[PDB]
Amino acid sequence: PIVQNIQGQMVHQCISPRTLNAWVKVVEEKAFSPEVIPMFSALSCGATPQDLNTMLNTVGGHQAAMQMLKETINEEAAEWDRVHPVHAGPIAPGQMREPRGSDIAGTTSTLQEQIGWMTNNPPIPVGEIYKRWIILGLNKIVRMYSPTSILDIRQGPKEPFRDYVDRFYKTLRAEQASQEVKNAATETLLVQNANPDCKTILKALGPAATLEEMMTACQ
Amino acid sequence: PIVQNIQGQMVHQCISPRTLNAWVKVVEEKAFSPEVIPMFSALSCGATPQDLNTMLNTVGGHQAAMQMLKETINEEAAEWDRVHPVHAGPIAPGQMREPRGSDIAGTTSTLQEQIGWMTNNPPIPVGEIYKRWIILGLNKIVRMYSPTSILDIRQGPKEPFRDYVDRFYKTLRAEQASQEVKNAATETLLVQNANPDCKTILKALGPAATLEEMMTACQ
Amino acid sequence: PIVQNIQGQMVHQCISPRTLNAWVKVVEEKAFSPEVIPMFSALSCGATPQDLNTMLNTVGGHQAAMQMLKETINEEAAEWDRVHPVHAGPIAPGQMREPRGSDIAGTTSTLQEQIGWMTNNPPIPVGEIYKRWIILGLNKIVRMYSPTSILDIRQGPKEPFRDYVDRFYKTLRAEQASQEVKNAATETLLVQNANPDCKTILKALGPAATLEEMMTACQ
Amino acid sequence: PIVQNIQGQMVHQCISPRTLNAWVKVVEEKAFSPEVIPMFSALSCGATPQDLNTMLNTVGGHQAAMQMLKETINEEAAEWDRVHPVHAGPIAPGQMREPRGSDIAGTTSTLQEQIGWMTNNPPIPVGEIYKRWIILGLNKIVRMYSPTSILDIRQGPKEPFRDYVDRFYKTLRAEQASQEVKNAATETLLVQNANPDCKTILKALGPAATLEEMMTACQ
Amino acid sequence: PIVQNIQGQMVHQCISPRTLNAWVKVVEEKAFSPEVIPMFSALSCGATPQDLNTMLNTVGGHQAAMQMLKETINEEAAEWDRVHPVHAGPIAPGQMREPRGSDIAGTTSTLQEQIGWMTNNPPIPVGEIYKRWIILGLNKIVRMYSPTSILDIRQGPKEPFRDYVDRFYKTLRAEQASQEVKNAATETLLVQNANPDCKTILKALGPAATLEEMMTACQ
Amino acid sequence: PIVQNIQGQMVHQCISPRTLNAWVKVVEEKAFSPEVIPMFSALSCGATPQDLNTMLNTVGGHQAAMQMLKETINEEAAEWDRVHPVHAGPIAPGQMREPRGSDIAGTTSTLQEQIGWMTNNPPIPVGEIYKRWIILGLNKIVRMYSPTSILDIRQGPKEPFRDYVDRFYKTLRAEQASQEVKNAATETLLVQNANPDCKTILKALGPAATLEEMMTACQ
Amino acid sequence: PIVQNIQGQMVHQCISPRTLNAWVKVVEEKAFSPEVIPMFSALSCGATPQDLNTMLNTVGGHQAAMQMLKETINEEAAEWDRVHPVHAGPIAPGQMREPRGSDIAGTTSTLQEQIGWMTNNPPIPVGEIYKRWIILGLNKIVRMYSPTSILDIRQGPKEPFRDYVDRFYKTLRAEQASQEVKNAATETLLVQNANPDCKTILKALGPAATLEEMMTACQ
Amino acid sequence: PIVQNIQGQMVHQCISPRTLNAWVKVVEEKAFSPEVIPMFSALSCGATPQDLNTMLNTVGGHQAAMQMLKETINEEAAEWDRVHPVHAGPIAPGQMREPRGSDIAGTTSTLQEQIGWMTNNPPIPVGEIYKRWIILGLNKIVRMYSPTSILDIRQGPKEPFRDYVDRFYKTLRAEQASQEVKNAATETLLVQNANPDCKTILKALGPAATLEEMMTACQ
Amino acid sequence: PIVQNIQGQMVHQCISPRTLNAWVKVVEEKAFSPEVIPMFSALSCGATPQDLNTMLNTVGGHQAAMQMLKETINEEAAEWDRVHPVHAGPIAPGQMREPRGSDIAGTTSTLQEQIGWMTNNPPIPVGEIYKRWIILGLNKIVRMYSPTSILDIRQGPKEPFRDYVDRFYKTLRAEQASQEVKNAATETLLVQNANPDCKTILKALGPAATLEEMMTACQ
Repeated sequence: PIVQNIQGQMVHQCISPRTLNAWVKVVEEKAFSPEVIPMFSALSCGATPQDLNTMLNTVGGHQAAMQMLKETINEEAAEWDRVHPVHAGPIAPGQMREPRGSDIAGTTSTLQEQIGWMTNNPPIPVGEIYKRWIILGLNKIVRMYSPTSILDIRQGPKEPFRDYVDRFYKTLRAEQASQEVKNAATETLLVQNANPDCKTILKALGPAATLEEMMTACQ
Repeated sequence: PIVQNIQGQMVHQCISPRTLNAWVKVVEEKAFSPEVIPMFSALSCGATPQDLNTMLNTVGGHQAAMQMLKETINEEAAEWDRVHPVHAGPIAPGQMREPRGSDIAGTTSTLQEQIGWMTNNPPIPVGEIYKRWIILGLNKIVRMYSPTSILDIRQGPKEPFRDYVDRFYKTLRAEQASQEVKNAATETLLVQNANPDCKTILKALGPAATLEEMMTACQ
Repeated sequence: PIVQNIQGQMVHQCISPRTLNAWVKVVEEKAFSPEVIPMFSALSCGATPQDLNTMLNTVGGHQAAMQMLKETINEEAAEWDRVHPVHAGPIAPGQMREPRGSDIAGTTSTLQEQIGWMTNNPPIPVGEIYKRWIILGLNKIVRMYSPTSILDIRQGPKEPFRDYVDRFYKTLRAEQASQEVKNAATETLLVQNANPDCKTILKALGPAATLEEMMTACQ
Repeated sequence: PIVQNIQGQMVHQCISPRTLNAWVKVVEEKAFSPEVIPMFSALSCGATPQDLNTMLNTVGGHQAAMQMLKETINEEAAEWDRVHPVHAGPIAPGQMREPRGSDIAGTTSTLQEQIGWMTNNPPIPVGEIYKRWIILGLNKIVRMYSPTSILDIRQGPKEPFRDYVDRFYKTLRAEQASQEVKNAATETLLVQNANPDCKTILKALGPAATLEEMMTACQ
Repeated sequence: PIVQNIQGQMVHQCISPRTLNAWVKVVEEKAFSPEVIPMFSALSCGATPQDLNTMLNTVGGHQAAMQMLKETINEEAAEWDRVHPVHAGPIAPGQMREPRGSDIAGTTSTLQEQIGWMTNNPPIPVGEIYKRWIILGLNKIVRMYSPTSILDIRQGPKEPFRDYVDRFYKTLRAEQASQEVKNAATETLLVQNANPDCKTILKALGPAATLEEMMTACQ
Repeated sequence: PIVQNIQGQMVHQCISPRTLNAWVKVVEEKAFSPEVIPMFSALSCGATPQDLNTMLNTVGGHQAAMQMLKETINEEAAEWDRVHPVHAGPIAPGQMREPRGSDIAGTTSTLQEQIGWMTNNPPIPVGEIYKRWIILGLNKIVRMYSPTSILDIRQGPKEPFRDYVDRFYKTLRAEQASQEVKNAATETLLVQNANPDCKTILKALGPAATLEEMMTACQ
Repeated sequence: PIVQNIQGQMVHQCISPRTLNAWVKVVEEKAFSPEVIPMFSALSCGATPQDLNTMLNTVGGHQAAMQMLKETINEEAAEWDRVHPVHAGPIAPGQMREPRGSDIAGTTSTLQEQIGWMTNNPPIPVGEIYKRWIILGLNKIVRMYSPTSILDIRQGPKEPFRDYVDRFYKTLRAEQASQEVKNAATETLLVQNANPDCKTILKALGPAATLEEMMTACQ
Repeated sequence: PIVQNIQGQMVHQCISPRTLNAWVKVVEEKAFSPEVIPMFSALSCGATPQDLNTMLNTVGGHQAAMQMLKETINEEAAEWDRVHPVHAGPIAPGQMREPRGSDIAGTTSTLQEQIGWMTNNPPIPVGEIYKRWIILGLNKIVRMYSPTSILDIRQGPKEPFRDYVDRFYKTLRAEQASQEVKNAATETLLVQNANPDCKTILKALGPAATLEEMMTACQ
Repeated sequence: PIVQNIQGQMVHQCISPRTLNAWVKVVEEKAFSPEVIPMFSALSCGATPQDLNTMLNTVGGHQAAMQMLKETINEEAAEWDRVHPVHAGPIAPGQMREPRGSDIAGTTSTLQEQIGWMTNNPPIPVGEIYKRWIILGLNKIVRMYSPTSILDIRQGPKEPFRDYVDRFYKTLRAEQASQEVKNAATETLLVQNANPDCKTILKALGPAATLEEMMTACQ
């Protein structure tokens, strides 16, 4: 990845064995839990598309999942070649060149072109545009690894209310719902899917109470 | 490997014990899975041919595999001595010298010659030419470690469709097929080798559907 | 070991606890496998003879093996005192001094003399001359730890041909044969010591075929 | 310990948690094997007497052994106060002061005095004088942890000759004999304490043969 | 001007008062002698077009000469806008922009654009393209300040031959003739325009003799 | 002035005695010639308004001229307080503050505020806004020091044409006319104010000829 | 010229106005005295051939002398193209190229080629080879500026002997005689060309006395 | 000269035009006054023998004086070849070499050898040994430029006593007498060569009074 | 002098030609005016005693004055050898040594000892102790160069009162009186030695008025 030294010149360093071993052991332990994506965004900090393709290629299993990631990048590369068309023929374009969809993806671009693109006065964040293509592709992977939906999450009879909300928001995080979708679930679905006793306890609280004073009610 | 310091002078550092222990423990755990090559390309970042020969020589087992790697490099060294012939006798060639096939391979070249070759204004990437000789040799190693072919990958009766595509593209990655070869398999071989029920479900989708909306069909 | 900083001045650093723990744990796991030597040459990168003697002295077991290493260095130190004789009496030799066989070995030389010898404009690689004395001594150690010779390596009846070549070149690497010795074994000993069936399959290939197309024949 | 930076100014760094954990785990695994001393000399590289006293004080067990180390340092501190007497009264000695036996040992000296003493143009190696007091004290510790003497090391009837020389020089290293003492043992004690068969094989070799051609004789 | 620091980053420094006072005092002493141009090329080393326009604007007199320099730059700026046309409309050209003829001349370009243009991986030498426009304009200025032509340079009767060749090549340097034009003058015009006596002395030398053995002839 | 170091941090240096002596000796030699302004813009490169007020205050004579410069800055400071009004009361504005007209002029601002204003991520060029106030004030000073107008510049009878164009554009530079004003003078006033003989020579050239081929005509 | 920074990287700096003004004012004061060459060798320290050609081109007068310098360089450039012939056609010579006689002279070589040539591991001192061509050419210039020969240097009747030896060795330095030529003059020409009185005083000293005890004799 | 940078590595810089112009203008103003030597020792601070020979070669006049300096160095070079003889033949002396008398003098040594000699751990101060040869040679030059001896320095009748002691010690400094020689002159020659009146005033002071209370006596 | 670099290590630089030429030209213009001492203290900032002796030795004239400076230093060196006696014999004093009176004066101390003495943790300011010996010696020199005493300073009849106080305090500064001595002169000698008219004007002011309201009274 590109790093900032003491001076501020964006020099290029190679990916460490610590970062390589960290990303591989996340996927081996947890397959495609929703917290893997937050981890990916942190291990690949300022990474070149050569370094971003290295982290995807070192994953051993989940080859059905990595084909969805490969088809999503090919959809975004074709979208980038449509929204950003070529101006004219490169008769006098210099050594630099406007990146296509296959140059941001690291397929038709060398390492020296990717280091230059990110260091331009007006930096072309090809390491950041390609990261949003993987993350949008990783959100589709973790959506099919969700074992259940939010409509099937109901509280057990001997299950405490802290374990039910733990299962409720773990399923809601797996379906990758938005803030507006999650706001409707915490006011119209969390109370109604509880046990009858706790549910009543929660209908007496009022129309909308925060979860800090809710869970304590059913302690 | 050569590293870039704060100034930008390509100084030479030695290979760390972290990088030495990382490459050895990859080969011990997974023998010659196709993800070992992506790992190799990452641990040997800007490595001199002395450092590239060190990583090949620290592998304990798989001496049948390392002899294929040794014969592939000797084929590429003889090819480099044919496509890049000697101009004339080195009467006044200076301290520098045009590298042969045995100097890129690190056999007849010292460490001081390899550091110089890579630091020349027009750098002679002898650490990168030799890396493509190992990677081309490593692709032949992982092709013979594939336990089965793509024609023998069929879906089981109780096997879910996510596990069948996991086995299908793990075998396809082991045979190291190209993008054109893999494009024919995902449109004429993935559907036809499934279970009858799922296969029908997939023939009703149309001529060519993406895998994101395919696997979900047979959920 | 001497390291190169950002400026290029060969400053002296101490051996890290990572490098100390790496070299000790190699010898504990594998005793004197032929890949230990390649590892030694990598952990002791630019090491002073004080640092090279530290790595030999931290090995707990194999005291029969370390006495062979001690007698080999004493043979090379006496050889260095014969091929490099003293010119005259050091009446005005300055603070520097031409190293003897016992100064390269780190016995009669201080640390400040060894740092100076390696930093001279014409560097006296006393850390590299002494490393070739250990490596020549380590090759004699791993030759007596070979459990069998190459004439006793024969293919089993149910043994696959990939496992036979794995055992053949592991024994050949343990005896430390040269390239000319190994070239005669791969054309006159590898085929003849196989199983009858495979051997025939290999006599029909021709006089000399490469191992990439050979092993596949007996797949 | 004092380290050398890029410029060459001997700045003071603190002992790392890696170096602290390395020295403690050596003593926990192997109690006082003779290879612990070589390890100590490597982990405490350029260490101040504050840092040298820290490594001795973090050892949990072997309090009988650490009292021998404490009494040996007190013997060397009293010896240093005799061989290096005070010149006169320090009426105008400046901020610096000639170190006593209790200032090299780190008992009556602060950290700022020990950093100064080592950085003087004529450096007073108080971190190196105190290290020879511990190492001389550690040699007395490992001499009493030797389980047997060299006169009780005899070859077993079914014991191979490689295992007998392994036991012979491990006991000889535990008694910390000199080179002249070890030269008499390898010519008058190694052969005579072997099995009768091997011993004869070794008397036919001649008066004095090297161990490389000896052990092979009794292979 | 842009300068190279210790690291190699092309930082921008301001023009020194030493460089400002040097260029002004050249023009005050010698008006437009042909050696002023060589001086200009040396004082403006790596100068931005803001810094190149500063050196032209600090010249007090010779406003007839500076209008020829202004009209020559306007001719080269219109030529640059013809040989380097605009590719298309700058809908998505980024912060950078292809320089026109009025941006290299420093008229329609800010200082931050000129520093960027010269620091691009493929540097656009706008400080060097504009310098060739001034130097081509300065050659037209010094051609009209020549007080005489080469056909009017004849040797005086009491004038020594060293002073005649001094006047001959000072006039030839003022007319800014090429190497092919000067080669015809030194073989067909230098001898024939001398005094009769010296001329004869030079016709006896042969067809073409070098000036080192010629001037000595007429000493 | 603020300077850029090797790292790129805009540190503050003091004005050198070389720069102080350079600016004073320009005004002493030439009073308010139009080339003084170009010099001022070069000596005050990246200067703080404290440093810009220092250069104006070290001028000994021309106190009638410096009062015009003081009244012009007070006009621009009142204009800046009108075009850039205060948003609201600074209840929570932090340590930084939006500069008024008297803070850019260096009257009500300290040195620490001016260094901060220029170093902000979005730098407030208070050293550059104040420089345009002096330069606009200096253009009014040099307009009243012009000894004659352009209508009184006529060619003398024995005056050569190179000296007439020297006097014509020195007067035109003193009146500070624009490019459109100077374009009308070089096509309708330069020819008509010459000597009759030269004028005719110039009417035969055509409607509009460049000065390079014009002055030569009247050589 | 190339300078060595703190790190040791041979960065390129421009020639200072101090060095430009120093070399010009030497030639203006003393025309071609023999001490100008020693000065030239000192002002042009590590100078590129672009910088060496700049110092020759800023000399105003002595155009007869600068044509001898131009013809001497053309003789050495043709000699360099004969003693260093081209090996073969540059089909694959890289970005670097073996310098011809016109590339060392700075005629057909750019600045970027000259900086590279001097920075090569085996540096091609093109700034030092070209300096010996100027210095050999400058020795021919100062030989023709000698006003008299050594045979015409005789002591005057009222001239003291210190002034005669001052005139004797100033003429001998102007003719650029070698050490063997000057050794014959100080033993067979210095005594015989003196005044009769002093000469006798010097014949009584003996065959060969040093000048320290000679001049004192004739005090 | 060799300079010490921020790190402490003795890099080589070239002699500045300021130092070159300073040493030349000392000799032009004052010919060989005794204060020129102190100046020389200060301008040539850490100078290489190439740089020391440059300062001697840029002196225009005094060629009788520079021949005494040349003969003194040749006497010291022959003395150095006698007191420091060659040990043996340089069969294996490395790149470094023990300097002769002609290598310290800068005649048979290159610049790269002189930089190395001074940077050796045990630095061979060839720039300091050669400086003592010039200074010993410069003391012989200034001894013959003394216009009078100390026996001819007598006080005039109207001359004040401050001007007589000014002339007395200027002549004593020109003859380069030692401290023991000058101690005898200030007690037996200063008083006796004064005017009768002052002399008496000084005989009444006593046997030996300091000059601070002496000159005041004759105020 | 010792300078502080960016890091803070007190490296040793040589005295510049600017500092050498500054100190010499002060003494040539003004002989021993009282402002020369303040200048000396500023040019010799952190100077070693080698550098302090260089500045005293480059003074051409005033050899009567420099002998007073030499005798004052010899008085202070003998005083330093009495107030700071030797403790005992230097049997084990190390490389460092307590400085005597002749080592601070730079007579019996090398440059390497003086750099060390000033860099000690407890720095021995030998460059500052020796500076107070010169300054105490320079105060005795400027006391004898005073042309008149304070009792002979009387106001002339047509002399204005500003010129009388200018002459009064220039003589008082030449006699180097203390603050208590100068306080008695400004209250009992300044008024009484004026002209009668002004004196009366000053007796009407009162007992003691400041000089700001005094000189104005006699305007």
